[PDB]
Amino acid sequence: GPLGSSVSELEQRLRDVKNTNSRFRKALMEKENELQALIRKLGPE
Amino acid sequence: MDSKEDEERYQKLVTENEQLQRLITQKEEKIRVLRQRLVERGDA
Repeated sequence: GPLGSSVSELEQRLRDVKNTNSRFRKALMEKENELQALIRKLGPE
Repeated sequence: MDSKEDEERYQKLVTENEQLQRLITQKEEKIRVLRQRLVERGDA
């Protein structure tokens, strides 16, 4: 990745946090599915 | 040019990291209590 211009130390943390953000943005949309799922369970009596 | 260019990208992404973790927790927290409210009525 960082062969020049940007220092390796920066970009390695950058790769990490990007993989973090992408994962978190996935989890977050999933947790909305669990959210509605429970509400679908609020549906009955 | 320099690391700054990507570091500016970095600092923005860590910033989203903060909020994402916030919401995942808030949703998860809501999910936790939301179950308890339905279960004690739906299943008992």
